Amino acid sequence: GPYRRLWFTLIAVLAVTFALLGFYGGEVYRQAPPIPEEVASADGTRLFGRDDILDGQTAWQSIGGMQLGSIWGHGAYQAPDWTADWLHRELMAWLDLAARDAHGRDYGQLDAPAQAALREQLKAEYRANRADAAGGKLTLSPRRAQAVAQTEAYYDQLFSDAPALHRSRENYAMKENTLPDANRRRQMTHFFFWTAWAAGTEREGTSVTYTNNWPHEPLIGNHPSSENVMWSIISVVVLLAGIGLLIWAWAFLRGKEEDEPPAPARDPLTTFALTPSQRALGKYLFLVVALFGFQVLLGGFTAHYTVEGQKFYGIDLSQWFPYSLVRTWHIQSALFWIATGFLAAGLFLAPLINGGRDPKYQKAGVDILFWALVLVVVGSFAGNYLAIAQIMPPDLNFWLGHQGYEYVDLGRLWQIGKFAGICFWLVLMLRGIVPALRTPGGDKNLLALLTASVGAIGLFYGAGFFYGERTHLTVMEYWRWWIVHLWVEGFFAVFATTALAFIFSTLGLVSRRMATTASLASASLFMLGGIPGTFHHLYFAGTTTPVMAVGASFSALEVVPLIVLGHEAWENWRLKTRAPWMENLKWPLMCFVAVAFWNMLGAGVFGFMINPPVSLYYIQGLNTTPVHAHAALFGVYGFLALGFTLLVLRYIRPQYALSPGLMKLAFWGLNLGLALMIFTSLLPIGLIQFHASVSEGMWYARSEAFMQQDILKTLRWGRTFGDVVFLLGALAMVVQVILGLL
Ligand code: HEM
Ligand code: HEM
Ligand SMILES: [Ca+2]
Repeated sequence: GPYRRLWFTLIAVLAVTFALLGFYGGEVYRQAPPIPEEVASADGTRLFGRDDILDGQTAWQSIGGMQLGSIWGHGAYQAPDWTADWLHRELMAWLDLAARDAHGRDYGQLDAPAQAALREQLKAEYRANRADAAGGKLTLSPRRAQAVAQTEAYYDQLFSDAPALHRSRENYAMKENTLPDANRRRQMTHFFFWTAWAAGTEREGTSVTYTNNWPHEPLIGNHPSSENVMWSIISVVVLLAGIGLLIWAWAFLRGKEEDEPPAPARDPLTTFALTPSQRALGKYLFLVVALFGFQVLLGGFTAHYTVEGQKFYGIDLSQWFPYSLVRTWHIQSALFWIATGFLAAGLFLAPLINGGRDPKYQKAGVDILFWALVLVVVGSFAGNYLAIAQIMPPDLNFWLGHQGYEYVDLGRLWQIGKFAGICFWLVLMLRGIVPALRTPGGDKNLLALLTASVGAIGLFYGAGFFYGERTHLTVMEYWRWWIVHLWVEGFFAVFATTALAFIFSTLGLVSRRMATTASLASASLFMLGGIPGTFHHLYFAGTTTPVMAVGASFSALEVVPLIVLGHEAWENWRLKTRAPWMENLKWPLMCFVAVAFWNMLGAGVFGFMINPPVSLYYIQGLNTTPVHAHAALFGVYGFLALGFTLLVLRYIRPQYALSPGLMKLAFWGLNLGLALMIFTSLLPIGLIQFHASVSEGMWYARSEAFMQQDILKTLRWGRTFGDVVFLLGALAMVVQVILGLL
């Protein structure tokens, strides 16, 4: 900063947060539920081992991973989640094989005090089944061994083209094989047994399991405990005492000197000239909206994989395009186009903060970065296509294929290329910011914090390394939930708040210090408080008690920093028409209105409805997390990047008219279509399934016996009537930007 002090203080935030990453990966490591060495059966024969568990984990990553269904509730929703259908089916196989050698009959054919005496023998056996003090053994009973090997045949038939199971495979939306080799089936069933055994086993000393008795399961007695509701109400106190103290600290710092700055009659951005490196951004804005159209079309294709079969009113080509591939594409291209629009907006604003001046050979660097981004997208999608089609031996699929985890499934070579592209954009950022801190001035307060936050976003992406493939599941989900604790909570939030502060300072609708306070707030809440909200999702996958104590109180802390609005766009907008050129910026602003609207709809109401764990116990893995994702991601950041897209369209084609009249439809159709496919189809399905999962159980909500009750069948067939409206709105937005590019 003054003597390269502030720029050098960047390493200290990285070091503190990386010590916090190291110390919590250290506790998760070995604080995890253990993979035992070998499955010791009681008769005297051995079973499979950690090599088979690791290779079945790799085979499960090869077939889609969390894009078929889910393990422990995090993932996909149109297939039964492996941890609960296996648990319920293993339980029903055990009751059949326990009624066999005692009565010879079925389960439900017996009376209820007999079912209760077998369930109390079940809780005499399942609440104590461990190793030799993490000694690697099982001591598995032969009755449980015959039950696991009997329910093993079901999943050997679910992926081996069984002709009697077309009533289940496409009804669960898979391709006819999904895994052609037989040892791979034998290892994927061993992996499923381990994940549903680590649920069905109490923790050492305590009476709680390793995943805190994850499904609602009365037949094993999985009722959520006392400290669950205690820490839930503690989290509610933390949420309420966070919002109020932030409003109190905002109100007791809004006491300005009433400066009242006058708005100039022109726009200080358009008064300066245009570099060719600015004029070379039409290709970026084409790639942004091209990937957006690709993403909505793919989304309509997974919509038809949800309602109907794999043939699409003809003959099926889904043998080359399964459900996991189109969901990976929908998920990765969504994150990619949302990130590239903001990356383009940042590289737009970066020379203009520098008085328009540019570094040496800038347009060529912008072009190499552009072709690098298109190359990484196409290679990642080709790797996903080659990996799901089993055109890859199980050795480079982790490196050069679909990795298998939501939002991180890109291959490690393509992840290295994406990290290198983000560092090259970092280079173009420091080449635009440096020249503006080397000048003698007094604006060193906000800009050093902005440098540390941009350095943090990317230099915490060194955490996309430091995990291999052959790792434990929960350690990975600590790291998978570390990614999305910054991939949306970081430079979508913090970058779009500071870019919003730059826009509202240039329009003069902020006091140019509340922007600083907000930026300072949205900076510090994520650089100092960015670690521990991961523990609101890891509490259901391997906590101990001080981990649960930190993760309930210290993970509700991410709710509060969002909205500077309410203090603009109701009074300042009331003071509108001061400047004539605002009629060109009516629509970019409208997006900034809608940004506020789904922030009181996505996270403002449905984010704390689903946050505390006794709420989260019955819903994690149901159709209320996509309710949160769909409303939250396009509802906030899907409008932030198209408002900036629209805004840099009006700043690179100023002579080209923005052609309104259709853009009102493209805006006021997109939001309403998103609200129609969110409030009318997905949320009622989630509440009826939620009522059935608290009534009957978690296994029941994902079964095909329940999802084909012809009410929620017609309600997801009626999902389509808002989706076509959203596609029409997106189509009109796309044609508007293409006609603007001329
Ligand atoms: C309007 C066209 C769209 C369609 C047809 C569509 C389709 C879908 C469907 C069906 C799901 C849930 C799948 C399931 O229940 O298993 C889903 C989830 C999701 N969609 Fe979309 N989508 C669309 C638009 C968008 C947009 C604009 C974004 C953001 C850029 C987006 C990002 C997501 C995300 C992040 C999820 C969460 C998936 C998960 O975590 O399981 N989608 N989409
Ligand atoms: C505004 C920025 C945010 C966005 C864009 C966002 C988006 C998402 C998405 C897409 C998911 C689904 C992850 C998955 O695929 O499994 C998710 C998970 C979740 N979010 Fe957020 N979120 C945000 C902030 C928040 C806030 C502020 C809260 C609560 C205060 C919250 C609570 C949750 C919870 C409890 C889950 C778990 C759902 C699951 O496991 O599927 N999020 N978020
Ligand atoms: Ca998911």
